[PDB]
Amino acid sequence: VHLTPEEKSAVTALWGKVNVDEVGGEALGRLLVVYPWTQRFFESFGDLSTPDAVMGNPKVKAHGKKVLGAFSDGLAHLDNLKGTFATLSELHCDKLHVDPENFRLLGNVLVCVLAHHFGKEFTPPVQAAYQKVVAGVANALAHKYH
Amino acid sequence: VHLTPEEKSAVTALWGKVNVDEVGGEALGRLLVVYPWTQRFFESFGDLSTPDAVMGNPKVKAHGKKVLGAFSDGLAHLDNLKGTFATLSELHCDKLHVDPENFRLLGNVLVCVLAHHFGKEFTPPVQAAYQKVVAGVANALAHKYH
Amino acid sequence: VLSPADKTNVKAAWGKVGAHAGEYGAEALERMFLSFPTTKTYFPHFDLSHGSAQVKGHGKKVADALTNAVAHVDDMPNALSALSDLHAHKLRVDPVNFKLLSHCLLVTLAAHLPAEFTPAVHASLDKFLASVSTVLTSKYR
Amino acid sequence: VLSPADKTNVKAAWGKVGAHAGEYGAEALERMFLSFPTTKTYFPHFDLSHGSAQVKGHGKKVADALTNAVAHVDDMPNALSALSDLHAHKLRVDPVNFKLLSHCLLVTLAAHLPAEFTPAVHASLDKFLASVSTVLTSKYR
Ligand code: HEM
Ligand code: HEM
Ligand code: HEM
Ligand code: HEM
Ligand SMILES: C[C@H](Oc1cc2cc(C(N)=O)ccc2nc1N)c1cc(F)ccc1-n1cccn1
Ligand SMILES: C[C@H](Oc1cc2cc(C(N)=O)ccc2nc1N)c1cc(F)ccc1-n1cccn1
Repeated sequence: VHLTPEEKSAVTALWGKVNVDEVGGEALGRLLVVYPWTQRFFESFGDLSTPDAVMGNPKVKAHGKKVLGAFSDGLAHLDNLKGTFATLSELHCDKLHVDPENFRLLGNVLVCVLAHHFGKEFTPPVQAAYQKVVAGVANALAHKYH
Repeated sequence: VHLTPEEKSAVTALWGKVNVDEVGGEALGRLLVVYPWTQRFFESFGDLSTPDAVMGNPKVKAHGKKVLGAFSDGLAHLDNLKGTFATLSELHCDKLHVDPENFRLLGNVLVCVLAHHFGKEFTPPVQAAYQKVVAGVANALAHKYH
Repeated sequence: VLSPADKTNVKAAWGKVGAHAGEYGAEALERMFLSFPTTKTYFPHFDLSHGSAQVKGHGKKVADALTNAVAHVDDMPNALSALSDLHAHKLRVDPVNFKLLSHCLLVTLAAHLPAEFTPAVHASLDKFLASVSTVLTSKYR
Repeated sequence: VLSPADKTNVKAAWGKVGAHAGEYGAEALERMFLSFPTTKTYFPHFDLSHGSAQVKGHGKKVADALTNAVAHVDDMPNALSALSDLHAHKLRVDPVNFKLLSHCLLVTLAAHLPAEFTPAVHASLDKFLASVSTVLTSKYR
């Protein structure tokens, strides 16, 4: 993923302000509510029967924090996403059988959450830079499918 | 793309019987009729206003033969698809701006055409082997978009 | 969104299946499980070996549901409401799997009804199966 | 397939846009052209620089078409027939571009109407924009 020095600076500055306890869980929760078939992968989380049940579920919040950590890892390795994520891609493809279209959906839900938290500060150029990042992350998670 | 010796043998035997003058043009023609937005990329071919106009168009038939040649090139390099399609990936991405989902659509239309020509001889195991081939070709064509 | 010509094409093409319904449905499932093995994860309780009576019975149910969808082509959300509750709410089938089965049904039709599988009919059947797929994957009750 | 709750959620959130229709529509287009530059290839005749009067005017047309779609949510093929003529028959817009603009509209709504953009409302808006997208990319005349 190539980001301009201006984009790198804007992405890093906004990322440093992200509420690490909330943003991941909100992105995961929204994925589960907006694309309901994704709930099939998280049966062990228990009650996901309503939007409020999903958003307030502690397993969604804890797992969402791990997912956010992985996007953070992506941002730190933009020149080597396939390498960094090799074992993560193996898990999602060989063990979990997650169709790769869902990785694109999660990346875009995360962008919606960032817009929701940052308001007008999530400017169109800041979004454009984040789109390159989430596309890179999605492609890296799908790379072990062949 | 990994194919078993049995799959390699079945793929090669059917491919050797393909009508090279018709199959590619029929796959391209069907792409244009079934997914009509794809016509936007072929405005230079003239009349594509009806299914009969598409299927009988000489530019569709000649271009379809070139597309079939490229799938054939893929079969000749199954261990190095990304390398084989590097320049074609750049052409479809940088110059033509073809969204990669369309590559998967063309691969599947080609599978429909092979079923149409071979009938019951295009068995479920023969199809399964061809699905691995066309998925490999589609992924290799999309690889320079990243 | 289906055109009036799409509806005529679908009624005529699917009408040629008739008593072959179960056979085409079973073959489409067989093609799907072999070509896209991840689809097998929705059927852990099935015997999926060749000539399985369970796949044969299921193929008939799928094909009969499509016949019912054709009989109510302008009222599919209402007509398919129970199947939608099954696939969307209960089974939580990923929409990709519907693209895979729809493709396998088209391959089956192309192999066994070549005279019917013209480009126009192929386009109309693809749109019909995509419309049925959206209804089965949507939560709208 | 939209649920009755989906329709009311869409009416309520989109209703809060009101006079800010053109501004949200223009921002969604701006976000789209910057984030997904290939979308610019459909607008070679446009001035696409920041604060472009042409993008602002176009943003108002897109937002007003969505307001109209909300007002005819149960009769979108008939209400949006001229827009399907344009996008499906004339411009031949690849359906991927509709996913991109729909996403940019959701981002715009999340950034500027946070109190409205709840998970339930987000799900309803996504389904509504996907339904509008299928109508505009289908040939059904
Ligand atoms: C594209 C962005 C994604 C990222 C960065 C991501 C990241 C992660 C990470 C870091 C883990 C923990 C790995 C471990 O400790 O063993 C994980 C687990 C998992 N992910 Fe993802 N994931 C993504 C998308 C998805 C999607 C779209 C789904 C399903 C629709 C999914 C389903 C799962 C499941 C089911 C697990 C195992 C959870 C458990 O322990 O029960 N992931 N993911
Ligand atoms: C996935 C399988 C595909 C293969 C193997 C393939 C192969 C080719 C080949 C070999 C060429 C000729 C290149 C040259 O002359 O240097 C070509 C050109 C082209 N392809 Fe593809 N293609 C594929 C999919 C697509 C799709 C899906 C579209 C559009 C929807 C597309 C649109 C074009 C166009 C517009 C050209 C240039 C034709 C011209 O000369 O005016 N291709 N393709
Ligand atoms: C054209 C698309 C489809 C149609 C018309 C369809 C139709 C049906 C019908 C009629 C049943 C029987 C319901 C009953 O017993 O009353 C059924 C069951 C089921 N379907 Fe589908 N289906 C479709 C696609 C799919 C796909 C793509 C999958 C997953 C890959 C799937 C998985 C299932 C499962 C797991 C069951 C339950 C089987 C059992 O336990 O007996 N279906 N489907
Ligand atoms: C929610 C989705 C969309 C809606 C509601 C929409 C609505 C409209 C409307 C109302 C017009 C003006 C028609 C007129 O002048 O009478 C228009 C024009 C147009 N739209 Fe869309 N549109 C959508 C998506 C798209 C997308 C995704 C693209 C391509 C990326 C696109 C490309 C165009 C173009 C090129 C024109 C002609 C602009 C001009 O020459 O003035 N539209 N659209
Ligand atoms: C009766 C039907 O009503 C709707 C169909 C819709 C489809 C979609 C869609 N996404 O395909 C989205 C919204 C719809 N709204 C309708 N009123 C209809 C009406 C029409 F004018 C033309 C064709 C059809 N049609 C019959 C089968 C398929 N399409
Ligand atoms: C009026 C509409 O009619 C159809 C909608 C269709 C959609 C698809 C689809 N692919 O989404 C396929 C076939 C359809 N056929 C209809 N008659 C409808 C009817 C219903 F019972 C529930 C919701 C809606 N609805 C309103 C907006 C969107 N959906």
